[PDB]
Amino acid sequence: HMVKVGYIQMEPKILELDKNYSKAEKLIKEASKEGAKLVVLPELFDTGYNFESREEVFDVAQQIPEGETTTFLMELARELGLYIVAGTAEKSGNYLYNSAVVVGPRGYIGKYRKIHLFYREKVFFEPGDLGFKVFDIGFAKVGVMIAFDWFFPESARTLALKGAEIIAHPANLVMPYAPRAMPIRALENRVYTITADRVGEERGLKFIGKSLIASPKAEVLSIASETEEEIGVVEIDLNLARNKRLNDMNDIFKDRREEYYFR
Amino acid sequence: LVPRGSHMVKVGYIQMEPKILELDKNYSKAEKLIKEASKEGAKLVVLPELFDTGYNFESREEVFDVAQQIPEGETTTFLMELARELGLYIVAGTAEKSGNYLYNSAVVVGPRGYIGKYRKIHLFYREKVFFEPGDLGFKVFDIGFAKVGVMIAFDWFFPESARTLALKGAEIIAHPANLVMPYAPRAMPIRALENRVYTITADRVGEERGLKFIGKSLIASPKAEVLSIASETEEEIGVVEIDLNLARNKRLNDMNDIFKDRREEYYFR
Ligand SMILES: NC(=O)CCCC(N)=O
Ligand SMILES: NC(=O)CCCC(N)=O
Repeated sequence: HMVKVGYIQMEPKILELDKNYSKAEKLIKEASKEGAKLVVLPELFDTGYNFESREEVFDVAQQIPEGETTTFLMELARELGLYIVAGTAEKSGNYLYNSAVVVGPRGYIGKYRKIHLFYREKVFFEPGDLGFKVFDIGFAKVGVMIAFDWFFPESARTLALKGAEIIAHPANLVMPYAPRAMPIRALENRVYTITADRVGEERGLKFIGKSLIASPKAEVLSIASETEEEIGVVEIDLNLARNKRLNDMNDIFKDRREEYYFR
Repeated sequence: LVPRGSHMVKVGYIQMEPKILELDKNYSKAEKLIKEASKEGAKLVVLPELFDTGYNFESREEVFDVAQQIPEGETTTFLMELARELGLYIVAGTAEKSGNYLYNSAVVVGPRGYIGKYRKIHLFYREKVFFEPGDLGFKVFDIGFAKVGVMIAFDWFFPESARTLALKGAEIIAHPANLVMPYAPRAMPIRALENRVYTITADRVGEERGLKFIGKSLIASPKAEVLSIASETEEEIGVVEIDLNLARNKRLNDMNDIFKDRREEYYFR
């Protein structure tokens, strides 16, 4: 029930997919050498984020799972024998999704499409349409949400109610709030959260770094720098997320009272 | 001579140390501090959870024999007289006697009298020994200048509590509390942020029959700003002037309205 997990905090170079593959591969191998069995890459790690036109991301975005971002992550996951959640610009026909792929030592596992688009993402991407999915990676159930999804408590809650024990959270954070909020997201759902942020400035847009892993007890287990590329790997106890007990008289999920919510 | 604009109101928490089972002494303390808040211009004040009875009961008979009915009982009427006298609105936690049942409740009173009540939906720990789980739902009360939602202590742990209040139009969430865990001061700015509302957590202080409350009453803005936070141990008030337009405007930026951006068809399914 003890597993080592980690984020990959990296600086995507916008439109330079290959360079971004090489950087992700370098850091994931570092995380692998620290024993990470699950690693999370930031939102849109392959394409970067601050596009000027839909055309410039459309011209580089890859298809899932045939495209080269997914196939690259598949080869790396098979080579290292770990699981990867990574944000990627999804090409699907004539459309773009702000997505995340999940891959493991045996290949593609599935994808999530960002349900809550943030700001100018609505210019480029279609709203996610696959719902909030939880993926079985053998030793854990991992839910996936992307960046702004954190702002809506319903995102983490839906994943957690579907059995997610870890929420993998690729992010390109620009607002200051998520590092303060994610321990609450972890605590209120009694899950672990892995927020893999990017760093850097991109056409004048500053990302905040501060990738962090939070425990079901709102403990910040690891937090990254504001500006530097780095990994963070920690050993987590999945029993602490499977057991929703707060004390001998409160089980968080058994204590929910759906009849009084949203009505 | 110039306008200031905005829809301003001064709101406040009352951080006090209830004496368990000593209801009249607790009324006097509440009056003293609420008068201080009123002299600072507060128009809405929040008292802690179970401000009249205290919290850490040894038995249900202990609290049942002093608990007051709502709104006929002594706590509501005391708060009613006080709100009329000072011309303000009070939200206050109180043990509610209802037939042979006990509820962990909050009353809302204004200058014109009793407004309504809320019954704590999520009971915490030993409260399940003494209180019935609340059954009225999460309610929003119109106090003229603002719509106020009410939730009590451990309700904060469940994001659905504040979310339900805000989706029902709450611009302020009044939050009587007797906090024992360390988390609420860190979480309440997130509750305020994610719903774009003001939150007023009115915590008690003190050690009560071994159980230590954490104080740290706090008012948080729709931008997760801690506008006022209290000490761990002392009795005190905190009054701040808030712009209700900031709660009414759900636009985080010019392409993101928090409520219009919700996509319920993907939630809880
Ligand atoms: N990539 C994004 O969704 C940015 C908004 C989220 C944030 N906390 O800045
Ligand atoms: N009075 C209570 O509900 C205590 C549990 C909530 C807390 N944060 O301590």
